[PDB]
Amino acid sequence: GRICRPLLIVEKQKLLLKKRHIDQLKEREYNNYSWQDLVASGVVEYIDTLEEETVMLAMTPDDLQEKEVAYCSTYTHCEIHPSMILGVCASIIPFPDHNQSPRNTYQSAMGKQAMGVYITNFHVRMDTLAHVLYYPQKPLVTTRSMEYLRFRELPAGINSIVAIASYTGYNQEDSVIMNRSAVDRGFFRSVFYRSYKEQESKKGFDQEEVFEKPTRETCQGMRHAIYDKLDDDGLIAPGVRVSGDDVIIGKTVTLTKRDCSTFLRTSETGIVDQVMVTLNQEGYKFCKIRVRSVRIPQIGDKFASRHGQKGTCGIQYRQEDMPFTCEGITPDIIINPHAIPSRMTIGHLIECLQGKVSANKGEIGDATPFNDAVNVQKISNLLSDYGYHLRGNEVLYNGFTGRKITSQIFIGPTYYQRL
Amino acid sequence: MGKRVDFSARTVITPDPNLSIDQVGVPRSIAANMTFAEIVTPFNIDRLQELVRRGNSQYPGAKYIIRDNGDRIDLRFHPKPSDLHLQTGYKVERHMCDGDIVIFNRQPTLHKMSMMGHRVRILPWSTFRLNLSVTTPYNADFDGDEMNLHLPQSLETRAEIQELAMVPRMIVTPQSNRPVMGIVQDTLTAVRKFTKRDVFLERGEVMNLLMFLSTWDGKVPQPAILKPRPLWTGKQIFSLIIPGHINCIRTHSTHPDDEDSGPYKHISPGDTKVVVENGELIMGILCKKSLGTSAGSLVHISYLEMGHDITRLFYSNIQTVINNWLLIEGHTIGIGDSIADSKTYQDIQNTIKKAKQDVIEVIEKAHNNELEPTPGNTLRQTFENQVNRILNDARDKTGSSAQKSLSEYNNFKSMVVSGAKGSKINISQVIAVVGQQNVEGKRIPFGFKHRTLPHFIKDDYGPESRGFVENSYLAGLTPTEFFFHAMGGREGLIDTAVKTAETGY
Amino acid sequence: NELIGQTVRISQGPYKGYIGVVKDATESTARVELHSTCQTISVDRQRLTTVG
Amino acid sequence: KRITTPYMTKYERARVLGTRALQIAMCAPVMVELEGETDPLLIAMKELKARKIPIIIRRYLPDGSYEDWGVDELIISD
Amino acid sequence: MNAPPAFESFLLFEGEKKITINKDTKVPNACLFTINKEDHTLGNIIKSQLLKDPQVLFAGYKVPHPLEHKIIIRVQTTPDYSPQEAFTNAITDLISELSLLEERFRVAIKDKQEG
Amino acid sequence: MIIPVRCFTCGKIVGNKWEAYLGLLQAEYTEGDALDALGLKRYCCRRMLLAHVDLIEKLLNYAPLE
Amino acid sequence: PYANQPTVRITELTDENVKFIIENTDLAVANSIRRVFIAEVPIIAIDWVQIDANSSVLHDEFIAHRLGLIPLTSDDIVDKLQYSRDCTCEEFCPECSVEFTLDVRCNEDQTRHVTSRDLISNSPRVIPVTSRQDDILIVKLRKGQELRLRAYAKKGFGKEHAKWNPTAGVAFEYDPDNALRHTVYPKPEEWPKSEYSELDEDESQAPYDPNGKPERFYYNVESCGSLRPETIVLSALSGLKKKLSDLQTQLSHEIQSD
Amino acid sequence: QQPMIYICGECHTENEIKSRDPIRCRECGYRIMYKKRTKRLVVFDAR
RNA sequence: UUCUGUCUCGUGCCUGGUGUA
Ligand SMILES: [Mg+2]
Ligand SMILES: [Zn+2]
Ligand SMILES: [Zn+2]
Ligand SMILES: [Zn+2]
Repeated sequence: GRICRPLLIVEKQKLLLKKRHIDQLKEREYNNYSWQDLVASGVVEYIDTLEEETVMLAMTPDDLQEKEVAYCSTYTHCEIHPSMILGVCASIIPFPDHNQSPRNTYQSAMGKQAMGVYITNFHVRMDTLAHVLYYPQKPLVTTRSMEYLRFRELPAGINSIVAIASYTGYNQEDSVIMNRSAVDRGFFRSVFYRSYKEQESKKGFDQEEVFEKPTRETCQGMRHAIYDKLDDDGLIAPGVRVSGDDVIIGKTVTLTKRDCSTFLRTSETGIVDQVMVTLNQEGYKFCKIRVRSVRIPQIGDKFASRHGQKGTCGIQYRQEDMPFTCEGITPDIIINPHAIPSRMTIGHLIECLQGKVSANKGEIGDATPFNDAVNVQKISNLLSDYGYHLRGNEVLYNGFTGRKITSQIFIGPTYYQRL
Repeated sequence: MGKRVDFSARTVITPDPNLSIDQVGVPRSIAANMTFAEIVTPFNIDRLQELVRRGNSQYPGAKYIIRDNGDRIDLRFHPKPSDLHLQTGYKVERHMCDGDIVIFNRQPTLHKMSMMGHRVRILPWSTFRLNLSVTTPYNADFDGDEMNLHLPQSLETRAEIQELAMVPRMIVTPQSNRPVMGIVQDTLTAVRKFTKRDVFLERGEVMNLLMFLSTWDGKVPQPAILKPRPLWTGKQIFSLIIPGHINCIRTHSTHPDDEDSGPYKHISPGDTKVVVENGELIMGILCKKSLGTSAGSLVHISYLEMGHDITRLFYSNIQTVINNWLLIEGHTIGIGDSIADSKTYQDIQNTIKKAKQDVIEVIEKAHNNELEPTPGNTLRQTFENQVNRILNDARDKTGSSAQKSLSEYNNFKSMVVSGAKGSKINISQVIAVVGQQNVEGKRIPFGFKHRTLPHFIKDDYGPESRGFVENSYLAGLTPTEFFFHAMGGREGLIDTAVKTAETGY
Repeated sequence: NELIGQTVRISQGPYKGYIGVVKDATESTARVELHSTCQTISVDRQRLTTVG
Repeated sequence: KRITTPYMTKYERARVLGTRALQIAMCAPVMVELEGETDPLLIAMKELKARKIPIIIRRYLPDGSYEDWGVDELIISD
Repeated sequence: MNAPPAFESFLLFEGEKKITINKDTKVPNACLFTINKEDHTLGNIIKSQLLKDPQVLFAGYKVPHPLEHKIIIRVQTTPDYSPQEAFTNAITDLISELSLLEERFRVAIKDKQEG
Repeated sequence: MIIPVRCFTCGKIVGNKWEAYLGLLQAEYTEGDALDALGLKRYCCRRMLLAHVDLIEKLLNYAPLE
Repeated sequence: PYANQPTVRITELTDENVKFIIENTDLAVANSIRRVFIAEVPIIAIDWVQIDANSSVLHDEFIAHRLGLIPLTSDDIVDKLQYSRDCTCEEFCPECSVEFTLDVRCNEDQTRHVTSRDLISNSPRVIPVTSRQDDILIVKLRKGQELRLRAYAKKGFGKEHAKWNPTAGVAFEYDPDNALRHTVYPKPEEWPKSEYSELDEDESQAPYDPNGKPERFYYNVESCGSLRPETIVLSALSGLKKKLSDLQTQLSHEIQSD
Repeated sequence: QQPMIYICGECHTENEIKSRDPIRCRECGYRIMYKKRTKRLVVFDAR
């Protein structure tokens, strides 16, 4: 139960990790050199919190082991990479060191509510409350630590052209305007699967439960539902459109017989995806039915960013109505500028700028927090090489009148999530 | 004392500036579900007569017919045509429709203005839309909030709600005699930008903005500039919005204190000192000082002079005309608003380095016992006070230098001087330096044995060793001070979680 | 009543070429739940054709 | 020889429009010409403004006494 | 569940007038034209064309609520020329402008291909 | 899951370009030159192929419920 | 008072896009013409899909959606077809639709790419953009998976659903140099020159022009392959001309209807 | 007039399972079974 | 100067966990 972490060893002002280890480690596909050999060679060590009170720890060797006037000069360990202090949800945040810490916490909380393909065998699982995006995407700007989270293979969100502008007043007070045309094209479209489980039983000497199409000539207690939607099996068929108060499993319990069927939850309105029939531990018939429902993103749906920018869709406009740049680029989501100044999510802005360079350069940008080699000015110098304003602004034309709006709008790709 | 009530709905709230401040945009399904028993009477028997024929299926229809003997007839089952007949003493439970009075609540009902009554306007897309200015009363942002709608079920109750709890009647609160609804958030920024002295509009643009005044009398004002080209000033259009003949004097946020003493007292160089006479804006720029929820604000005068209806319109007009001009002006925030021109960065760095040297000198004096313990305080406490003073001076001075370097087009400044969102301290933290991170009022404690992290050396009372974040949010935080910033921010979350249970009791 | 629960195609008006099952039916109008959309519209029974 | 305030409290006005509207909904005769509106609340309001509502407010005092005030006797606020 | 079908932005219901004129009461010679089932595609061109008329004192439009399929163009002209004809003419000749553009674009296209 | 048919922002067809893009990347093209080869000039369209993850290739690993 | 005299000048014309410049027209007219290019220009797109059998890993609605987004070659049939809702025939007919069929089953060991080449069409003029380069991938199928469906393509326009939008990207722009100061730059020299800037590399923006209207509206209409890019512009003009002719009809009637 | 055809799990082979029958595959005896797609009309807008 | 339609509002609960403002 002692919680500990690996650290590099420092014997004099020098790491024990020399280039030969990195080279052998780089080849670990051919030769099976691995972490075990790194530990066995005595280059890495697991320090525990109680042991960490007596270790002198550098953060980065390349600066904290040279000197001008000696600060420590007796380091014993060195951090592998300081970004390893973050957890699973906190290390998908790009530029978390440019954000106010509560924003990082709120993103850690919302990163567990963002829809995406939650597992590759989702069509096999009869899970309750499953949500999968039509077209989830890899973030254009990633931390190097989300490679181990395998987020690149099972992502939860879509890179959207975010325009941080107060447009027509519905992108207001934490809400976001969305592009109806983008939605039509499947932007943030997801399918929601709900699963209903039901099992038959020997209630007793006198009463028994069985799956059968209830019939009014024999079943008492029937309701207004259309039982005819059921086939003689007594189970709804895959591919049948259902709605609130529709019977899903025609269970009847003998007394002539009482209608004990299970109905679709009120106001769900889905299509039966698949129906599986089997036996439970007790050897009685048991069936799990999964009903899919396509959820086109509408007004009121909560969308969040990787920086803590929760917001509901205030209104949706057609592409003809959205503001457009010198070319036909309209934003997919317009977010209120007043969300930034008080919450100080500058990492949001830096993401929106580097995602722009990422989409132009044709490379996924790196937003690992403590980089020191990635600062705003260098990104801007990159961005101005692609014929853009170095700070990311653009000249938007009003979608309703076609007249340029006197303020140049900050716009660029930002990885938005659907909660 | 608290029950579950019929005729109640709940939905995610979303913004809608085109609704009047006393209107709520309920979705179609809720309006189709909730009913109001309307007594049958000769004045309306025909309206209800056909309404009843429509049944429960079509939206502008009815759900039940309650006969005078109490026998309820369910219209969901399309009963025999003989039962559909209604006479004077019966009640028709028609569906909720436009104009119906509803009382709208957010569950942390902290004060009287948390359950204001609104007129319904049915709209598509499943959400309870409400006007922006009503955000402050309910404290209800639109990031996913939900609010309860209660539909009164009798005329005696609708009348009571309409005459006691209607939204415009709740503009001013007895809690502090000031307004609680004001021009807030985005439209305050837009109206500040719109009422500047250098805002000019063509005939083509004003004739379009006047389309959005409801109370406009229809006569275009003589433009403040006739030649070489007809030009209207922003204040000229805004005078059309101010209702009746109001008379107040307010001051804009950036008003110099030494301006009222020198010359240019009644003719301010910077266009501060809002002056509204005879219902016209003579000078000044509008911000939270004059349009916000503050005593003596312009909306406060409008409410005290004009009734609550003319002020209801004044609110809606400000929002609609200013948001319509915001499509021309536009407003944003981006990286260009955080960069500091590389001249102010030199000042920031020099100030922070000098402050660090001062803290080092104080530490040397303390270690040499040259530091005298001040009255009441101990030696260690006087040392902590000395260091906190030096680092507070550093942060404040760097922030102040950041303020003066911002261009007039900077969108942080536009959102701070308007008062809509943010403070100069946020600009300081974003641009110049974040500052000291405190937990329980003290610098970061020695969690390990005599040090804050394994990366520092024992007995290190320096700035970065105890939590002073010397970088800005634009430049990024060093990992040690990243963790210290996390420690400092955790206090806000803990206080938020524990305070609610103590204050609710 | 008569065609409740049958599969109907809408042959006229804005919803032309839509498939839905019937959930309510009066002498003049019927409520059709559409197979594609998550909605149940009221339509005039003269606009409906039965596919079964 | 009445001492209560000669003005109609917002509560009195509210409960009067509420009750009088309900009576109109039950077709008690209306005291003023309907130009043709039919919402009982709008009619009750019109009455009030014309000061024709046939209601007297029985105002109880803390000691147990009471004073009947015709709606036409006291002053409306709005 | 409450999504409006997309057709409601352009398909006419039973009873809907394509256009409804009402005189404005606050000033002489001013009408309110209410287009049903239309938006800014038609509102900006008519508003701008009305402004070229030297006899048009005021011309502009609003969408009373964006989810309401109704727009309001307001016109007010000199007393010697009714707003009705102001509208009529500004469309009478706007149609000509678009036809003139069609003819001129058609010739420029045939002139670009092998020319 | 599968490459989107059209770019969400503008509407350019990009559904016919994922296989081509994979072939270009099979050659030593840098993804920026690959995108230029496929004719994707606007960053909204480039975002589609740079950020797309082909999960349908994983979903096909499962035997079908024929 | 009367109509202004507009001009046109095509600078580039390809089978993918048109760059043209419009002179002597209002700011509103040039933007409304843009809006028509996006929303109000009819094209043929799949709007009805009967899925006979689908066992692929993609769901029935997923398939339907993707089929809806496939661009069809709509150049002569679209101006001749009647809107389905306006058509008098029950169900579908050639006068209001183009029938499509896709019956596919994977039996070979390798995975089958169900591209748009499998979308057979009842008409030779309306087909996915495959005339004369890879095809839109609809599904990937394993051994034993199948997809058999019937579909009908309807005449529609981008205001109802994005599927009927004939453009990939419309680049509307006017006044490249900031002569009218319709946009105010905090630092005009940080901004790259427009493609149409008649400006030397010395000065940043054109000197302020107080009395001046916007003319010379530069367009770059890029097609999605459905309509030829010049036919999109012609289709806008005929459709807007019809909208005004019909609106004047309704208006004139409403004047007499007093 | 269908004997109620089901699809096996690990086999993927159609088996006829009537009421009052234990769900067992005809071959290998797997207990998991799936109902085959409906024959009813399936039509989508493709939107 | 053989009959025959006759169907109309059913319902768990506790406890614990996670989540929303
Ligand atoms: Mg909130
Ligand atoms: Zn694109
Ligand atoms: Zn036809
Ligand atoms: Zn088997």
